[PDB]
Amino acid sequence: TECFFLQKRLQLSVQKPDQVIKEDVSELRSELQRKDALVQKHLTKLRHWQQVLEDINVQ
Amino acid sequence: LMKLVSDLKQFLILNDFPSVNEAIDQRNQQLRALQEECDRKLITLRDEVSIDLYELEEEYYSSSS
Repeated sequence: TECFFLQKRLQLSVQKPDQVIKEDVSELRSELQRKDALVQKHLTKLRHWQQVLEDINVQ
Repeated sequence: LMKLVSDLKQFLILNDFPSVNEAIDQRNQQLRALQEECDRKLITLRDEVSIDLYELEEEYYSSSS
């Protein structure tokens, strides 16, 4: 079944690369969204830790 | 004379020869607690930073086009 799916993939790529281009664009968009979300989470955690250090360094 | 004698007595008993050296121990305990809290905070910060760094590496190294 896997080989049948891969043969279908070959025939589709040689018959219609626009679908492959659209899929690549969608994957790139999803990767960009995931990277932005991870960066936002890291920034939130870093700001929380910065406030924690500023409140704890009162000595 | 009484005022000067009291002043000299307070002078000699304040820091000249006061057998009470426990103030140094109290300062030791205070500073040690402070530096222990600082070390614990730094350790928690580095642990969180390492977790985030690994989660970020997993997405950076495995994505290129």
